Amino acid sequence: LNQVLNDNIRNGHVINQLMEALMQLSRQQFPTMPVDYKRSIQRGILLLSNRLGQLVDLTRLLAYSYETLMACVTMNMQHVQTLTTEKLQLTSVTSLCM
Amino acid sequence: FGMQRMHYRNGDPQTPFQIAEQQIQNFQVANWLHFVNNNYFRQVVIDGVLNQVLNDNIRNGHVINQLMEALMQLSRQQFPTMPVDYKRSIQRGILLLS
Repeated sequence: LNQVLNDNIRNGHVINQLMEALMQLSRQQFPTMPVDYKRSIQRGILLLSNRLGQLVDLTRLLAYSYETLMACVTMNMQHVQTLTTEKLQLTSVTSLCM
Repeated sequence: FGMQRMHYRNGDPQTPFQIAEQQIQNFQVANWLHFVNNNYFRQVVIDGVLNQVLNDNIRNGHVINQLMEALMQLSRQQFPTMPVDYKRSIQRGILLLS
C-alpha cells in the first residue's frame, strides 16, 4: 500500500494554475492600504514570479524523486498523525525556492 | 502586458522568440520579433566567388525604426503585476537607448 499525489502535481501543470491567480493579485488596486505596503507585496510576488521555471523544475523533481524513492518500501503505510512532530522553519523553504 | 511568463524548455526546436510571436497581440512588437526570427542570409554568386549578404532592409538601416516603434510601444503599457520601481528602471533603460 502506498500514497500517491494527484496526477496534476507530478507533471507540474498546477503551478501555472497557481501563478495566474498570483498574477491577478498584481492587478487589483489594493484599496484601504498605503502605497508602500502594496509596493512591498508587489516586490515579493514579482520576485517569486520571475522564478517560475525554477519552481516548475523543483516541483517536477520533487514529484519524481518522491515516486521513485517511495516505490522502494515494502510495508503498509497509513496517514495517521503521531505524537512527536517534526520542526521545520519556512526560511529554509524560501532559501530553497530562491 | 502582464501575461503569464513562459517556460521555454532548453532543447525544443522552436525558439523563444517564435513562441512570443505566436503569443502576443500588439502589432509593432510582434512585427519586430517576426523580423528577427526568420532573418536569414542570402547566398549570392558574384564574380565567381560565393558570398553572404545581409537583407537590403539592413544596409539602409530603415529596420532600426521598425525596432524603435516597437520599443516605443513598450513605454506605453502600464506594466501590471510589477512594482513601480521596476517599471521606472526599465523605462530609464529604454529611454537611454532611445
